[PDB]
Amino acid sequence: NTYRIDRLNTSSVKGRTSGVALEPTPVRNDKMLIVVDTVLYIRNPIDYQDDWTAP
Amino acid sequence: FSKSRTLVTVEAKPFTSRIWDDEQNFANVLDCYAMYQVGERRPDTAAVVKFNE
Repeated sequence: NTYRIDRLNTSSVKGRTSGVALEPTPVRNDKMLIVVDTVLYIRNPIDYQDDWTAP
Repeated sequence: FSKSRTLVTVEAKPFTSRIWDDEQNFANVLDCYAMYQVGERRPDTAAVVKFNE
Protein backbone atom coordinates (compact mmCIF):
# COMPACT_ATOMS: atom_id res chain seq x y z
CA ASN A 1 0.00 0.00 0.00
CA THR A 2 2.99 2.38 0.21
CA TYR A 3 5.23 3.90 -2.47
CA ARG A 4 8.74 5.30 -2.05
CA ILE A 5 10.50 8.18 -3.80
CA ASP A 6 13.91 9.20 -2.49
CA ARG A 7 15.02 12.81 -2.14
CA LEU A 8 18.48 14.37 -2.15
CA ASN A 9 20.04 17.69 -1.18
CA THR A 10 22.81 19.88 -2.61
CA SER A 11 26.22 21.01 -1.39
CA SER A 12 27.48 24.58 -1.12
CA VAL A 13 30.53 26.14 -2.75
CA LYS A 14 33.09 27.49 -0.27
CA GLY A 15 36.28 29.46 -0.76
CA ARG A 16 39.83 28.66 0.29
CA THR A 17 43.14 30.53 0.45
CA SER A 18 46.61 28.95 0.50
CA GLY A 19 46.99 26.74 3.56
CA VAL A 20 43.34 26.36 4.59
CA ALA A 21 41.62 23.01 5.07
CA LEU A 22 38.77 22.03 2.76
CA GLU A 23 35.77 21.67 5.06
CA PRO A 24 33.79 18.54 4.11
CA THR A 25 30.04 18.96 3.92
CA PRO A 26 27.22 16.39 4.15
CA VAL A 27 24.61 15.88 1.46
CA ARG A 28 21.36 15.12 3.26
CA ASN A 29 18.61 12.90 1.88
CA ASP A 30 15.19 11.54 2.81
CA LYS A 31 12.27 9.52 1.44
CA MET A 32 8.60 10.15 0.72
CA LEU A 33 5.60 7.86 1.10
CA ILE A 34 2.15 7.59 -0.47
CA VAL A 35 -0.16 5.17 1.34
CA VAL A 36 -3.52 3.96 0.05
CA ASP A 37 -5.91 3.53 2.97
CA THR A 38 -9.42 4.54 1.83
CA VAL A 39 -11.93 2.73 -0.38
CA LEU A 40 -14.35 4.96 -2.26
CA TYR A 41 -17.69 3.27 -2.86
CA ILE A 42 -21.28 3.58 -4.04
CA ARG A 43 -23.90 1.27 -2.50
CA ASN A 44 -27.39 1.36 -4.07
CA PRO A 45 -29.75 -1.42 -2.93
CA ILE A 46 -33.02 -1.87 -4.84
CA ASP A 47 -35.70 -3.94 -3.12
CA TYR A 48 -37.36 -6.83 -4.91
CA GLN A 49 -40.86 -5.33 -4.89
CA ASP A 50 -39.67 -2.04 -6.38
CA ASP A 51 -37.82 -4.06 -9.01
CA TRP A 52 -40.96 -6.10 -9.76
CA THR A 53 -43.09 -2.94 -10.05
CA ALA A 54 -40.87 -0.51 -11.97
CA PRO A 55 -38.72 -0.58 -15.12
CA PHE B 1 -71.05 -14.17 -9.12
CA SER B 2 -69.91 -14.53 -12.70
CA LYS B 3 -66.76 -16.60 -13.14
CA SER B 4 -65.45 -14.40 -15.97
CA ARG B 5 -66.25 -10.73 -15.31
CA THR B 6 -66.62 -10.36 -11.52
CA LEU B 7 -62.99 -10.63 -10.35
CA VAL B 8 -59.45 -9.90 -11.47
CA THR B 9 -56.08 -11.03 -10.09
CA VAL B 10 -53.33 -8.52 -10.88
CA GLU B 11 -49.96 -10.26 -10.56
CA ALA B 12 -46.55 -8.62 -10.48
CA LYS B 13 -44.58 -11.66 -9.28
CA PRO B 14 -46.11 -15.13 -9.75
CA PHE B 15 -45.55 -18.03 -7.37
CA THR B 16 -41.86 -18.85 -7.00
CA SER B 17 -39.97 -21.30 -4.77
CA ARG B 18 -36.23 -20.64 -4.63
CA ILE B 19 -33.37 -22.27 -2.71
CA TRP B 20 -30.26 -20.19 -2.05
CA ASP B 21 -27.27 -21.30 0.00
CA ASP B 22 -26.39 -19.09 2.95
CA GLU B 23 -22.63 -19.13 3.44
CA GLN B 24 -22.10 -17.00 6.55
CA ASN B 25 -24.76 -19.04 8.35
CA PHE B 26 -24.67 -22.75 7.57
CA ALA B 27 -28.06 -22.99 5.87
CA ASN B 28 -29.69 -24.16 2.64
CA VAL B 29 -32.53 -21.77 3.34
CA LEU B 30 -35.58 -22.08 1.08
CA ASP B 31 -37.61 -19.00 0.16
CA CYS B 32 -41.11 -19.17 -1.29
CA TYR B 33 -42.72 -15.84 -2.18
CA ALA B 34 -45.47 -14.39 -4.36
CA MET B 35 -46.70 -10.81 -4.81
CA TYR B 36 -50.16 -10.09 -6.20
CA GLN B 37 -53.36 -8.11 -5.62
CA VAL B 38 -56.99 -9.10 -6.19
CA GLY B 39 -59.72 -6.61 -7.02
CA GLU B 40 -63.43 -6.89 -7.69
CA ARG B 41 -64.23 -5.58 -11.15
CA ARG B 42 -67.99 -5.07 -11.58
CA PRO B 43 -69.21 -5.63 -7.99
CA ASP B 44 -72.78 -5.46 -9.34
CA THR B 45 -72.38 -9.07 -10.52
CA ALA B 46 -71.81 -10.39 -6.98
CA ALA B 47 -74.63 -11.51 -4.67
CA VAL B 48 -73.57 -12.23 -1.10
CA VAL B 49 -76.04 -13.49 1.50
CA LYS B 50 -75.58 -12.34 5.08
CA PHE B 51 -76.86 -14.77 7.73
CA ASN B 52 -78.13 -13.08 10.90
CA GLU B 53 -78.04 -16.15 13.19
